[PDB]
Amino acid sequence: ELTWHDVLAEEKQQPYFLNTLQTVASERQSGVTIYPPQKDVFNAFRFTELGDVKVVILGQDPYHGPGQAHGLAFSVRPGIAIPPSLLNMYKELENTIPGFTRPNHGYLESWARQGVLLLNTVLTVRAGQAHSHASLGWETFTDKVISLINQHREGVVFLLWGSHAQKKGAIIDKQRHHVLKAPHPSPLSAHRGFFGCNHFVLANQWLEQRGETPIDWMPVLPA
Amino acid sequence: NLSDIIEKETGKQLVIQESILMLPEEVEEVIGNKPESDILVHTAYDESTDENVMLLTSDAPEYKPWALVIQDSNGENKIKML
Repeated sequence: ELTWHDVLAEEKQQPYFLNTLQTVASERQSGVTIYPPQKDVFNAFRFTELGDVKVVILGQDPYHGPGQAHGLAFSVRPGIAIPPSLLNMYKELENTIPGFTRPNHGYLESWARQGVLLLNTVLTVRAGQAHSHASLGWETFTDKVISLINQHREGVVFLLWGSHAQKKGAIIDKQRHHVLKAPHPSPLSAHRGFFGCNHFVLANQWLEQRGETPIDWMPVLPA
Repeated sequence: NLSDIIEKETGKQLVIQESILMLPEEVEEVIGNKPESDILVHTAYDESTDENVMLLTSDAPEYKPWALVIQDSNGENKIKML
C-alpha cells in the first residue's frame, strides 16, 4: 500500500530534479528530438508499483533510434526488431525454462505487470547520440529510487548484468534483498558468463520459497 | 551515425540497434586489450550473413572509434583495431 508517490513526493521537487526536467524540456523546445516521448518517460513506475516490485533489472539509457524505446529497460515497441542483448536474454530463458519459446517481439509490458521493474539508470537520450544525457541529473534520481526500494522493501531480486549495473548494486543490502549479478547479455560479453547464469530461474525459486508467485517469463502482447 | 564508419570498414550498410556502456576491465577481458576509458559498444546485426557487428567508440560526446568487432553465429569474433 506504499506508492512511488509516497516515497518520491519530496524528491519530485528538490533542485536537480526540476532542473533536469527543465533541461530535457528546453532541448525539446529548441527542436532536438529526444527519446522516449515524455508520456513514456516514467512508464517503469506506471506499470510496476512500489508494493509490487519482486524482481529488478537495471538498464543504462533509452534506445536512441526511432520507434524503439517506450519507457521500459530493454523492451522495444512491437513491430521493432529484437535488440541484440534482448535476443540473448531470450535464448537463456529458452535454454533454462522448459516450454519457453522465442516471442518474435520485444514488448515487455507483461513482465512489468508481474512485478518486474525494468528501470534504466538514465531516462532520456538525444535521438542518434547514445549516452547523450548522462550527467543531466538522472542517475541521481534513479540512484535514489534504488535506495528507496532497498530501505522500504524486503526480499526483492536484483538482476545486475555488467560492471556498470553491479556498481549501483553497492547500495543494496545483500541480507535484505536477493542480489544476482552476471556479465551483460551483450554479444560482446554474453558468452563470458551471461549464458547459463540461470537468473530467471533462481529469481523464481526464491520467490516461491518466499511464498511468492513466480514470474511467467513469456512476454505476451496485450489487448 | 557511426554506421558510415561501419560501412567504410566492411562495405556493410547496417543500422545500430543498441549501444552498451562497458568499463575498461570488461572489454579488456574479451578484446584482451585495455582501453583508457569506458567504451560504447554500438551493436548492429547483419541478417544477410548472420553475424553481429559491433563498433567500439569512446564515451559521449567523444565517440572516437577504438575497434570494430565481427562475431559470427559460433560466438567467435573478428577483432580489428581502428
